[PDB]
Amino acid sequence: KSALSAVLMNRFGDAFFVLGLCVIAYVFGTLNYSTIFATAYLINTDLLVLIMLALFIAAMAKSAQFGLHNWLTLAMEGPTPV
Amino acid sequence: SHPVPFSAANKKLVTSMYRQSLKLARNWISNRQLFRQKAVEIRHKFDQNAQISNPRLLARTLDETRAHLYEFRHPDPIVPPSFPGGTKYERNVPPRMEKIMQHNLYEP
Amino acid sequence: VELKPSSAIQRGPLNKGGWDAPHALHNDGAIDRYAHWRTFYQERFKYTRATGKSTLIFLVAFPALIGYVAYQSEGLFEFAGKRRGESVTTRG
Amino acid sequence: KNPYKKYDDQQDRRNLEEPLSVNDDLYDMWSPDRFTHFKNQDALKYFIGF
Amino acid sequence: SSAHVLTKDMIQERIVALLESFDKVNDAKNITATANLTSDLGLDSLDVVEVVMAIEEEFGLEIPDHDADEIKTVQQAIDYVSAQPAAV
Amino acid sequence: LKDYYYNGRRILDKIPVKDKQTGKVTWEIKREGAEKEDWVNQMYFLYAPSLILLLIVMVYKS
Ligand SMILES: CCCCCCCCCCCCCCCCCC(=O)OC[C@H](COP(=O)(O)OCCN)OC(=O)CCCCCCCCCCCCCCCCC
Ligand SMILES: CCCCCCCCCCCCO[C@H]1O[C@H](CO)[C@@H](O[C@H]2O[C@@H](CO)[C@H](O)[C@H](O)[C@@H]2O)[C@H](O)[C@H]1O
Repeated sequence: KSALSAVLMNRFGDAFFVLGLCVIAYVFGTLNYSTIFATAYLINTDLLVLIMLALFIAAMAKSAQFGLHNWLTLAMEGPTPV
Repeated sequence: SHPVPFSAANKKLVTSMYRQSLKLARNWISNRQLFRQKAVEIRHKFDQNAQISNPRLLARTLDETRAHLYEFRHPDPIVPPSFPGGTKYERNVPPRMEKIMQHNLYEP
Repeated sequence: VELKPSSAIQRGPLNKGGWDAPHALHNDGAIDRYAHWRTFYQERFKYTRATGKSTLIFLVAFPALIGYVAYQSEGLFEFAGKRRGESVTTRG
Repeated sequence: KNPYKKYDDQQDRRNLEEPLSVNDDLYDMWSPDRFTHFKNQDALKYFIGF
Repeated sequence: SSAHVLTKDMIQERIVALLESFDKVNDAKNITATANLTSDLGLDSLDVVEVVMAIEEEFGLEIPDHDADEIKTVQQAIDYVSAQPAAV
Repeated sequence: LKDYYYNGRRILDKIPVKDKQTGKVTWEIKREGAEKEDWVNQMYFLYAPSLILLLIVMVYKS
């Protein structure tokens, strides 16, 4: 059950991550770091806000901040080295 | 109701309440000295009211114990690892040794 | 004449001929009933004040809200390559 | 349910011919965990108050 | 690593020691496998509870009521602790 | 013969193997080979190679 909780918080973040990927590719037309970072100083802040909010929500899931730290303590049900 | 003061059912009951109170002390308290102090105080609180004969006051006292035990519940009780609420319960279950029943006449 | 089937027809039992395999399931009798019920719920479903709540929610309100969202936001956003100060909308 | 009792299916804590509720998928062990310490309303009070 | 195993004699040695350290016992040299708790050793109906709680902490167990109230003998407790693979 | 062979193969859990020299076959336990299914010669030699041909062709049409 802890495994299911961990992987379903993962997808609760990954969904927004794909939303960010879809937005990055609508805006910049690409996904690679070089182009996106050579241009990001020209594109509307509302668009970067939408992008970074989604990527951050994914990072909130994996990095287990207060909203989605549920899985982390449950993930101790495995072996210690894990 | 009729909770008789000198019968086996009340004995089972009060023994369970005493076990529960001791485990609650052991879970709440960290140090050992204070655990023994609280244990002795509880045994005193029990022996003080082992003598009652009226069923009414007896049952009122049992209700007060129920409320007290509900009021000092512990959310993360100490339990052994290899027993149900523990970290090592059904870790490596020896699989039941069973023989291959067959389902089809041509396939393994 | 007594009207009965022809005696030239020689009849016999139906042997599908499967090899009767051993019992690899232990039927439980209550799980099966729970499944029969959850499977044929449709033939007993009745309209009441909760069924009606769920039905009208999921078949009136949410579809209507999603459609209002769509038919407002139809040709609105268009923000491929947009830049600072430029509007992302095509309308007001 | 008491874990120390001997059930046929010790993991799910179910006996063989035990009747099932219509919403048993919510009330088995694979279902989400219940918490018995705080009643959920006071829990919501405490979470949002913090 | 943890190369350790339990034995009926060892469980008996630990249980009698646990009972020899108990002040509310009648007196020593009544304690044996055939010792009763309420009759021989002379214990209340709560000292039996304290003794069972003590056997739990000693051998690392969790003995419920329906298995505890039936312990009215030391050999019974020995056979019980021998009937838990995790008896430490 | 099909029915007898297979009912015995399941029940006894043996196959009948006549060894080289003695003209007397009996049920035996050896099953590590010498048994093939009727669907292998078709698939592994007509389907799979055609799938591999399909892969090669998709790659070199790309
Ligand atoms: C009401 C309609 C909803 C429609 C939209 C969908 C909304 C989100 C999805 C919720 C829908 C219900 C999901 C039900 C799945 C339950 C599956 C299941 O049975 O597994 C239970 C599992 C928890 O397992 P558990 O029993 O707790 O075991 C722990 C003991 N070791 O369960 C889990 O692990 C949970 C998996 C889901 C995790 C979702 C976490 C959401 C938390 C959001 C917090 C707010 C964060 C801010 C987000 C920003 C948004 C702008
Ligand atoms: C829970 C079950 C109960 C709820 C069931 C809900 C089902 C929907 C029923 C309500 C239908 C109302 O439908 C309503 O829409 C049409 C247009 O769409 C309205 O009619 C309108 O049509 C437009 C053309 O689209 C005309 O140019 C005109 O402007 C008019 O105002 C009517 O005022 C009415 O027919």
